[PDB]
This record gives sequence, structure tokens and C-alpha cells, in this order.
Amino acid sequence: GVEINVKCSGSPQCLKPCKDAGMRFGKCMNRKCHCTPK
Repeated sequence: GVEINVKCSGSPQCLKPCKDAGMRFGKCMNRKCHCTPK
């Protein structure tokens, strides 16, 4: 987690694998899924 390189296309597509990964909420930033850690 903590900014994974997957290259997003929007914040709802980041959400789905970042929340399965183990992070909290999702939020794309600079074409990269950034997420909030614990």
C-alpha cells in the first residue's frame, strides 16, 4: 500500500484493489492510486 503503481483512470477503480490490499479509502492522485493507510 501507500501509493501503489497501477496507473489509475479514476478514483473508484483505485478503491477496489487498494481496499482488498489492506488500505482504507481510495483516492487517485497524479495517475496513481493513492490510499489512506492505518
